Amino acid sequence: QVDLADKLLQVASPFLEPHLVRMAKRYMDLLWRYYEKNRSFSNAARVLSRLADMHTEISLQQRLEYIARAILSA
Amino acid sequence: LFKSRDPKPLHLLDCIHVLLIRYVENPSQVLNCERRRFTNLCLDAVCGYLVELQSMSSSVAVQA
Amino acid sequence: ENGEKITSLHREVEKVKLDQKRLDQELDFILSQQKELEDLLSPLEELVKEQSGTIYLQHADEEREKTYKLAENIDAQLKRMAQDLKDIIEHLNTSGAPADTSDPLQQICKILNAHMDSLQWIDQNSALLQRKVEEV
Amino acid sequence: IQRNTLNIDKLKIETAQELKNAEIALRTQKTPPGLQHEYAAPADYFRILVQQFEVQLQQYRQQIEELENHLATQANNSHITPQDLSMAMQKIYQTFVALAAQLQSIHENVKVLKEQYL
Amino acid sequence: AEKWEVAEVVLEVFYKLLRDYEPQLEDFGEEIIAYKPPGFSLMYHLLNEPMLELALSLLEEGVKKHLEKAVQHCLALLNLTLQKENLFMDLLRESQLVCPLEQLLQGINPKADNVVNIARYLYHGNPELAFESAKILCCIS
Amino acid sequence: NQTTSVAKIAQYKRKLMDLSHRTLQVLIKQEIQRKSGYAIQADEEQLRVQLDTIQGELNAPTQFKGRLNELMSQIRMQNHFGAVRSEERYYIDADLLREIKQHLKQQQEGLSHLISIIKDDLEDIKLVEH
Repeated sequence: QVDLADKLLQVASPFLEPHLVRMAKRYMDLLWRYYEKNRSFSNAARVLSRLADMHTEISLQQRLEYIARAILSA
Repeated sequence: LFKSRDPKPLHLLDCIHVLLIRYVENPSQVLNCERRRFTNLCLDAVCGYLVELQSMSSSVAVQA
Repeated sequence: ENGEKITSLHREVEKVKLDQKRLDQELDFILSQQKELEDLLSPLEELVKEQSGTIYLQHADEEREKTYKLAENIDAQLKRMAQDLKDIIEHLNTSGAPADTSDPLQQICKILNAHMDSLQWIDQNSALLQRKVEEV
Repeated sequence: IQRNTLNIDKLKIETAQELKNAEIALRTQKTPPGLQHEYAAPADYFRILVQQFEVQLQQYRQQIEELENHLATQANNSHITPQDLSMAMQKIYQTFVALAAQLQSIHENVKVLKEQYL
Repeated sequence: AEKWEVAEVVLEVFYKLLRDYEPQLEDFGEEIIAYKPPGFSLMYHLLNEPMLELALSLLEEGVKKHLEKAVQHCLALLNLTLQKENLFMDLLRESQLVCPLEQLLQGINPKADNVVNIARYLYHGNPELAFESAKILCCIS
Repeated sequence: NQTTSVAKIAQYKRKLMDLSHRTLQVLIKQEIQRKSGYAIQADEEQLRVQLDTIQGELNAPTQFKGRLNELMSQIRMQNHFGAVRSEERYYIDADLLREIKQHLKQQQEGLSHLISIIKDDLEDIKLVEH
């Protein structure tokens, strides 16, 4: 609510991972948070893919940026 | 296309003529004299080359 | 005039073979340190599944272990990353002149950079030493 | 061969620390077994690898930050040269020359101290 | 002949067991499931030095064609371990809970011949062996 | 012997690193099983402070994302572009590459002598440890 969300990336708490996961579907920020959150390439990519595929309006340019990012994680 | 067609294909002859000329200049490998004479026919410069040395042109050559 | 060269050729050749031999049998032995130090990290797989079995017949729980498990992954993780960084650098190097990689050109640019890097050291290891002298 | 000598001196040095952190490990826990204790090692060596790594991270960001300055360049990057090779080598034959300065520079400096000692 | 006869099946089971978990779900009744899979025990034993060593020598001594298969499995197995060594240490191990990792690396990274041999493998035309050999050095580095 | 013997050195080195990982992992588990005990703290937290720092440093944020793949996003685009510009240019100059073989050999020996002299300098220096 505070838009403290960036700070969220930092939080180590073991509780955090499930938090993001459950919330994952202005959730997009949560997801921008999530793929970024995942240091791991595989997990990150899977999210951006879903991000692109997702039904909330996101421009293709972004949809592609997601793919460009996701693909890079290849 | 050249040989296969029973016909005139003057056009094909010309273009192939242009192609060979285009190709030789591009790679240094093919380069030189037996060529200028060539004005496309079944007087394939490469064809003659293939008979003696071998069919092995080399790797694929692509336009830069 | 040539014969003499021949001489210090013979010389220095069998001292190269004194070399290699040696380095040869060296590599066996550094190699054997690797077969021993391995059998027996375990048979250290006794001594550690015993502790386990023993510890299990205890009250219960295990703890403050996770931190270490985190430490090793944490220490491990960057190792992951160095590889990736290596996997990048090579690609960058790869992107560089075509029609002939096998020429001398790149040969001279590689070797030369090797020289430049070595020169760098010599520089301030020297400057080190040069630096260092001040305390004296 | 020469080059091959430093390589073994590295493998030497290393199997030696690893034999051993492997030895702070068996036989420590060998005791345990009978009943003794070896351990706040680790704490030593664990914090030692940390310190170890601490710098390696800096090395990573140093290299990363070089890469992009380099790529960055590569972007500028894009045009003929024999003269330059020469221009390079006449410069290297200067660079080696000041470097030699310094090394004799130092070397003599050491020598001076060494003289003073006796 | 008998030696390879027994060794091969175990390697195959070994590999399967590693696959017998989906690590990507985490990377990209849970506690019980994690306890149950064989992957846990497999990793546990693999860390034991007679286990890793035996697997390693297979790589050292390479080449009937049958023997070659054993070699492929050896490499693939190690690659998988390296890939998810971290997962085991931090994800899996705590859930169930036995002992740590270090002995394996010194045997692999420091044994030189293994590294050299793998390097030699890249050239070999079995793609499985070569492709995987290439991967391992990457993980080790 | 030497050229294909590099194999043993490299293999040995990797084996070393894997054994180091196992060494560390065994070292670590001898400090969780005997050691709780639930004693453990003191020095431990300091270890732990260091480790905390390094770990989410890394994480997070910043680094990862941005950097690694502006670089990989990027690299590839430069790859695409470089190829063509290439095309041509037009041969080139390779050729004249043989030597400059040769003259680098001679710079290499000069540098190796300077490096070994600096190293000796500081010897003739720890001894300045006087």
